[PDB]
Amino acid sequence: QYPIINFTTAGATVQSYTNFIRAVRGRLTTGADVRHEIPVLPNRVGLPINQRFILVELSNHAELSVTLALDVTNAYVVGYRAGNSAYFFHPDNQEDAEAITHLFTDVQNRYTFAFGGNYDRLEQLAGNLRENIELGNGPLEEAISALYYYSTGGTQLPTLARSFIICIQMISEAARFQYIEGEMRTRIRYNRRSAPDPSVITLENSWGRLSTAIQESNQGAFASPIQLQRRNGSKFSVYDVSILIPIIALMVYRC
Amino acid sequence: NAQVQLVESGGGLVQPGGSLRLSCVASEFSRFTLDYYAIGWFRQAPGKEREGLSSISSSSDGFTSYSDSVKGRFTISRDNAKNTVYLQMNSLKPEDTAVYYCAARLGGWASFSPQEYDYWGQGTQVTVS
Ligand SMILES: [Cl-]
Repeated sequence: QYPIINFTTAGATVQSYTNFIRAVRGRLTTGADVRHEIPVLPNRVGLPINQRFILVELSNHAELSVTLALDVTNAYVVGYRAGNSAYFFHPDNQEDAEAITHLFTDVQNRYTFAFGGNYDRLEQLAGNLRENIELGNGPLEEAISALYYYSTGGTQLPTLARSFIICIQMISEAARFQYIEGEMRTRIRYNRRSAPDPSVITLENSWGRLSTAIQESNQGAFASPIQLQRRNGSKFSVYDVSILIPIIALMVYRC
Repeated sequence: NAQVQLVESGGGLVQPGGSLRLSCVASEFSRFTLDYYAIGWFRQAPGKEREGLSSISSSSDGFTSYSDSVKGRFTISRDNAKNTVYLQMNSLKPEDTAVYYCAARLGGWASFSPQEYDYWGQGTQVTVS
């Protein structure tokens, strides 16, 4: 069925992770589809089921493994498989409902959470904001383990939510943003974990609005400014696709 | 499987202000060595329930966690050649008195939750007077 990109946190390097994110990006795109120089993800509408998802297999030094499912339209995690069991975030509608039934068809245990995978919800359940959750190879190593143990009852809900937040940001947000990909690279480089600062968070928050601004722009000029934050929380605006070329690697389809 | 036997030791009676060093020793011939494991340290008073104190992740970056109660007094550490993990309890005081436990999970993280480890030591009593 769907394509699989493999990644292991064990002895992971900057090159190791960079090849992984490139590979991941490569599988989302491309229809040679570029608006104002930023690649655009496939349009949800009319998309055949078999082009809908990509799988990401993750494993750690303990040889524990899980597989994440990402929607090619938003590059967001919709759920995961570990062994006999598969879990899914709550679908926003029946179209997305039906869609996810094509994932992990062999898995003998299927579960769909009552809650979605949006940050607001996951932060509540984790007992922490993205601000207070650390990222890096270590946090990811653990997240894999936490998901693996979830079906046997070895993982507390807050720990699971926390583990989702780690995966989404280190995989989805990383694929969406070369800028976020780079922040992760640094953590791996120095073999340290840290929580993301406002510059990462406001980007994540604004991915949809930037997608719109860019695709609906005039010759690259934003109809209206998008305000972001710097590391110290100071606000600034983006008026043009130009400055975002090196920043954002992908966009959800708009128009 | 992940089967491993945890034999702890190093507990006992101590004068207030004193210090002790606990040991989680993983017995030989488990498929994986102890460095593949997260090790939690818990303590339980008779009328009370299990409580997480210090923890160390399986993660390669050596992440450790400490409850507010023991922070700066207690230090968790590894000796891999001995397949062992140490807990150094300093500046000890009577309130610390309780039975202490070591706990492990393969590829685990640093948790204060008993549900989040799969394997336990037999426990060792600590008393400060
Ligand atoms: Cl649920």
